[PDB]
Amino acid sequence: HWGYGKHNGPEHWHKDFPIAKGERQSPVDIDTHTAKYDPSLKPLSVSYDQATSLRILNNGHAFNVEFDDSQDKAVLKGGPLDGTYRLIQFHFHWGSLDGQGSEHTVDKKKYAAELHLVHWNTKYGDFGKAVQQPDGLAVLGIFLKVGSAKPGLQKVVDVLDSIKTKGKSADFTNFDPRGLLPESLDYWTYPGSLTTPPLLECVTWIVLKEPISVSSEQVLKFRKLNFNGEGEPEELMVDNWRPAQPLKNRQIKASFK
Ligand SMILES: O=C(O)Cc1cccc([N+](=O)[O-])c1
Ligand code: NI
Ligand code: NI
Repeated sequence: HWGYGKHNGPEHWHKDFPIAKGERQSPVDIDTHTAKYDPSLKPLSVSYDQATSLRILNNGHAFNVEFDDSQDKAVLKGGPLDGTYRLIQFHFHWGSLDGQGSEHTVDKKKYAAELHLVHWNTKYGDFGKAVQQPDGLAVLGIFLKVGSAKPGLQKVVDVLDSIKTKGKSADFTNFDPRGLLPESLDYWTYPGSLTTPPLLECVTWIVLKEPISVSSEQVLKFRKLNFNGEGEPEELMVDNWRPAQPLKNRQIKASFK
């Protein structure tokens, strides 16, 4: 019974999942001065025109916006990737305060939140099989800073009161994830892992350099969510970020100079 507390948080996970101390764990600090610009990198193709959102779920550690991944409707290709990656869900990680919440850091800077768009490699046929492979997933990571409102986020924010507690879901159709992307697709990339148990080392991370801006009011609404189930004592869903892990023998590549 893992979580983010003193007694069951990141620092304990290794007892259940020894891979926590592995060679390609995420997140990491992105040292912008040491990331090397890579000309091998093919351009990033995000093709979200046909995306079909289905549902939003409070899974007890975050909320997930789920997509129909039964066809190539919302796909990521190019960049560091070989082949086609289908969108399955997005989620966020966030803090109790505006000064923390992101998982990746940039020259040690923590953002207020981080958006993760999770995609699986179609050559493996389904998500469950893909997470067993070193190239199974591609996660597009976007930092959130507090400032102006993000209009394309509001639809997510307003349904959160209907999924307050663990296990609640709501229909969430017709949501366009393009409205959560910054202007530029410049990125850093490196090989890593999921950042919750089971911590599988199956992710090619693609972290965008340009943050999106959300309002204070928008982030506040994330912090009203609950880790607990209905009828259990209230524990606010905040600080659901794993801290930076050792880079070990990895290189972070930049798509830009
Ligand atoms: O890395 C995370 O935010 C945790 C996580 C946990 C389980 C599945 C996930 N996913 O990528 O569908 C992500
Ligand atoms: Ni458990
Ligand atoms: Ni994540």
